[PDB]
Amino acid sequence: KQITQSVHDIEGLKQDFRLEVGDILYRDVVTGDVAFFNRQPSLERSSIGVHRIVVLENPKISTFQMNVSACAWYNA
Amino acid sequence: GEDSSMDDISAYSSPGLFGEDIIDRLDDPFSIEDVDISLDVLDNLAPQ
Amino acid sequence: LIMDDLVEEYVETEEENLVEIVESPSICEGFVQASSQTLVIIPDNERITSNVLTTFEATRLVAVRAQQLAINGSTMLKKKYSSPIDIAKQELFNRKIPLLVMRCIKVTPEGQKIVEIWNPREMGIPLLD
Repeated sequence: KQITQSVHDIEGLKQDFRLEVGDILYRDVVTGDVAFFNRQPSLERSSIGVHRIVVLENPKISTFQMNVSACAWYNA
Repeated sequence: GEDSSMDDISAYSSPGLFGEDIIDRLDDPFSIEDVDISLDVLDNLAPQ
Repeated sequence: LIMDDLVEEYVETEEENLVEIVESPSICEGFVQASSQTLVIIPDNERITSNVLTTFEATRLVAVRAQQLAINGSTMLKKKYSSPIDIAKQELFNRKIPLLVMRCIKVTPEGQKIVEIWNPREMGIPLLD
C-alpha cells in the first residue's frame, strides 16, 4: 500500500475490495512468465538462461521439467 | 626413564603415513575451493 | 578435553612487485571531492558511434521506460496494453520513447565529460525478438 508504505497479507484486505493505482501486487507465477534456469557449476555463457514458465498443475510433480534438447545449454 | 606422567601424548599416536613431518605447500588437486558449487548440488558433478 | 574443529591457519606467500621542499598544507593536498565536470555534447554531425542501438542499450531503454510506466501511467500508444513491458517495448518499436541514450566517451582531466547523445527514435532497433 503506497498510501501506508506497508505490505499487507491477503487475509486482511476484506475492507479494500479494490486496489488503488500505485499499489504493488505480488501475484503467483503463471504460465508464460520468464524464469532464470541455472545449473551449477555455471561454466559456460549458456549456463544461465531464461525460459518461459509452464506451470504444472499436477500436485504430484515436484521436478523442473525441460525439453531434452535444452540440456546442451547447461551440460545437464 | 620409567615415568609416563609427562609422556608426550603425540608419540602415543603412532605414525600413519610416511612423510607426515613434511609441510607441503602445493594445493590439493581435488579440492572444490575455487569451484563455487553448492554442497547439495554436488550430484551435478557425478558422471554417467 | 578434546576440542577438535580447529580454525586452521592461513599463509600468504607472494610479493607484489608493483612497478622543492614540502610540508603539510590542507588545501594543496587532500580534496577528496572531485571537481564538478562539464558536459560536452558532441555535435550530431561529429558522432562516430553506431546509429543502431545495441541489444544492451535497447533492453536498458525498454526496462527504464517500463519501470517509469510502473510508477507513472502516461504513454503515447494508441493501442492500449495491460503490461508496462509491452507498452515500453511497443514505444521503442514505434519510435516514441521519451528517453535519450547518452554514450560517454571521455573523462578529460580538465573536468570535461564528452558524450554523444543519441535519439532512440531516430536509431536502428536490434532484433530483440
